[PDB]
Amino acid sequence: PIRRGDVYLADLSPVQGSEQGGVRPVVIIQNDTGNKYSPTVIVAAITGRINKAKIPTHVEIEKKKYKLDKDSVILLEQIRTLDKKRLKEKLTYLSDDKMKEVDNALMISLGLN
Amino acid sequence: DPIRRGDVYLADLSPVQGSEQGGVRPVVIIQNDTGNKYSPTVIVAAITGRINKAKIPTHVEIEKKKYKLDKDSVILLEQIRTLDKKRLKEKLTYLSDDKMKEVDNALMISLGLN
Repeated sequence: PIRRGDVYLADLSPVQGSEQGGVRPVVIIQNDTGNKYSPTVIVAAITGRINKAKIPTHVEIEKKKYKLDKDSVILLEQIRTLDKKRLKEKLTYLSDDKMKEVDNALMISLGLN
Repeated sequence: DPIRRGDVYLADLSPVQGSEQGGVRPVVIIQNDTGNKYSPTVIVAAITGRINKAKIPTHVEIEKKKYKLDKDSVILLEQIRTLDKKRLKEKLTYLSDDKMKEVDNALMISLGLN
């Protein structure tokens, strides 16, 4: 039942250097065929806002959700493939409008167009 | 940093869990070049030797044999991650513009873009 745009709690550790660690919310960015059948998902890390700045690859989460600060930011430059066993609990999902901004930052992040 | 989108680097992807791609293996840099110049991190796709050649929309075959790269190699656009640059070991090679177009296409399939 995992779908693109869902938000899950995931354990991202261990990490190294500037990679995003901890157990934190992540947004599922993989296509839904993959989410249905594959052992793995691709996700983008979400973090609380530290020093609000205008960064092309970041997307602000606006509405406060379950286990999600209102100040939260999706980091489209912190991306990874996780075994699904890493997903802990479904927190929420993002609106179609928000997922458009996510797609746009993802395309910036990955040098697509 | 001289690191550029389309470069292939040897990188240590371990530790990993479950079906995540582990080991020290070649990876292709897929992040935009502003990030590759200035950022502490890069985004990459894992490359592996071909096990049971199959027609998988998110895989891209490397055709020409390169340094420390088998000719049978496949780029896995469903195994993607952000690595601290300290993880990159040595530059193996770079991919042609034509090959990077196939990579972009599989990447868009993989991530549900269009």
